[PDB]
Amino acid sequence: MESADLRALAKHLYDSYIKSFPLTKAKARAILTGKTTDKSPFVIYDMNSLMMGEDKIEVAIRIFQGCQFRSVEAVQEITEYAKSIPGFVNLDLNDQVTLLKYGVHEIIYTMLASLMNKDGVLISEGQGFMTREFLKSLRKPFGDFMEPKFEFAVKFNALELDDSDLAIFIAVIILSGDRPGLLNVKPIEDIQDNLLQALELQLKLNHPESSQLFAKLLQKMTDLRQIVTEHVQLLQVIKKTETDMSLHPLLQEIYKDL
Amino acid sequence: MESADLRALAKHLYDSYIKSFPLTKAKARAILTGKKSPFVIYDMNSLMMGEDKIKFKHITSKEVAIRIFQGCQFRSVEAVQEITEYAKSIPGFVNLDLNDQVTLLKYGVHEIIYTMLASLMNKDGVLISEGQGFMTREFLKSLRKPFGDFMEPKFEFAVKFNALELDDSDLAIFIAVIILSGDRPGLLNVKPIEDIQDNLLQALELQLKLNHPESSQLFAKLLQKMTDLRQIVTEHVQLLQVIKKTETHPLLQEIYKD
Ligand SMILES: CNC(=O)c1cccc(COc2cc(C(=O)O)ccc2-c2nn(C(=O)c3c(Cl)cccc3C(F)(F)F)c3ccc(Cl)cc23)c1
Ligand SMILES: CNC(=O)c1cccc(COc2cc(C(=O)O)ccc2-c2nn(C(=O)c3c(Cl)cccc3C(F)(F)F)c3ccc(Cl)cc23)c1
Repeated sequence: MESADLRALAKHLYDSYIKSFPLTKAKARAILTGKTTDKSPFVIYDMNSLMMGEDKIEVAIRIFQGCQFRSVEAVQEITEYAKSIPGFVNLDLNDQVTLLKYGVHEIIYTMLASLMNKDGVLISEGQGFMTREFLKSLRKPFGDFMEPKFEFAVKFNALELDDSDLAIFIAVIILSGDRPGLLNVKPIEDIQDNLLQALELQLKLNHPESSQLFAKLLQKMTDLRQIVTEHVQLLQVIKKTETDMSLHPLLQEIYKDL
Repeated sequence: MESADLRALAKHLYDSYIKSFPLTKAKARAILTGKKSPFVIYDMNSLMMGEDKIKFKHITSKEVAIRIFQGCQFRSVEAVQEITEYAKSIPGFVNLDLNDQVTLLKYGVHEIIYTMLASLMNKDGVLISEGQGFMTREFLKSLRKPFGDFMEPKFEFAVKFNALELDDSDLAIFIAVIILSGDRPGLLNVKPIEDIQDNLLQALELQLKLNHPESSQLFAKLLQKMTDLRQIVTEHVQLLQVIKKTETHPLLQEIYKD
């Protein structure tokens, strides 16, 4: 509630976020813009360059399986970040699981934007860069499955948030009291109110020329709710066709109840 | 510096909101709570008496559930016109590209109807006919085949939304923010719609602080409710689709086309 206490919370969440996530937005921006000789990624834009890149760093399943592996690693990183949110580990254990169950996808998408520009996405911890054209041009259902992630990222990235903002935003998402099945909504909201207070002040101080960025950033939490919906309705269709494909037990369990 | 300008905008939207809308939330609350007693519809027989007393302009299907459905349609058509006239009083709206005016209303009316319908609802039923009637939630929820499940989500939303305890002066600004959404599909000139929405957001923010000083982060919680609004309108149109395909004058068809 007091200003020094809110800045204190912001520093705690940023320092923790740096510790939980291996590749920040600031390092990703440095790789994506370039002018550097040491951080230059190998670019995959077609089938042949994908074969060479595996020596350096079916095709559509192999790329899909690559996304699965990272999303599982991301859920692990998000779970570790979540534990550091003051108050989270003190909630009813069922609500802990329930907040994570519905929060990871909205967060995975948000942080996936940090790795993208309009032309592609960083992979292999930034050693690689796979183009948007190549992904969107994958066959049958997989092409249309990759592109909405880019469509979201382009719009989210125009807000020009940095990592210090995202650490607080990611926390507000996790601590949503409107998830289905929560047992005690009140203590989750009390945490979110503080986190929101912390976000508002962080955004006011860090982005003082950006009018009403707080309101605009909460409205992006709208776009995320719908985009996760589309994602799970498209993934369900894809498993019905690709009898081979299987999902990591961690992702499996999140999607069992959607 | 701009604070008085924002209170002026809040008063401008409040005075207009009273003129545009037949039954305010403050008048509806007095009816539902007790402080001219309305006619109560709880079942089939009392519905026939209510239409035989109150002149339901919409009655020419002999079935009960279709006749209630058709009553909601007729009132929604009136609300679209009420919202359309209120929109003209939002500073800057009439100066927009006529196509953008049409587009903002086309995509906004549903979220607004849902929002203001909450003003007429409590956990036990809904006001109709300018407050002269009161139709119970049990009766509506228990209508047959798809009609029961179509009525109830509106109550489930209203109960949660009304927990914020907004009054008409708050709602006048909130409604305006919705209309002026710069992300509607097909807008030709987004900038001045966002420029107006930024003003409206500032005015809502200060209004909510002055009017609700004990309610922490109510501004945030109110924006988070526009999440609930996009999703429930999505389900709503997918439910109308099932009702048009399973159930059923071309002129009447044409009036209700949207
Ligand atoms: C051989 N190819 C690769 O190694 C590779 C190719 C392209 C992209 C990537 C990185 O992909 C992500 C990274 C991160 C991260 O580094 O934090 C986070 C997310 C993705 C990513 N999830 N996702 C999904 O579909 C997905 C999502 Cl959103 C959420 C939950 C579950 C899944 C999935 F299980 F079903 F995959 C993507 C779709 C398209 C794109 Cl472009 C990226 C992703 C590696
Ligand atoms: C003779 N009157 C009746 O028979 C009757 C029976 C029950 C309720 C009502 C009032 O109904 C509304 C009033 C107002 C208002 O006074 O401001 C505003 C909205 C409704 C109302 N729209 N809606 C819809 O379905 C709907 C919605 Cl949400 C949005 C857009 C379009 C539609 C529709 F076009 F498709 F109808 C309802 C569903 C359930 C309930 Cl309980 C109320 C409503 C009158």
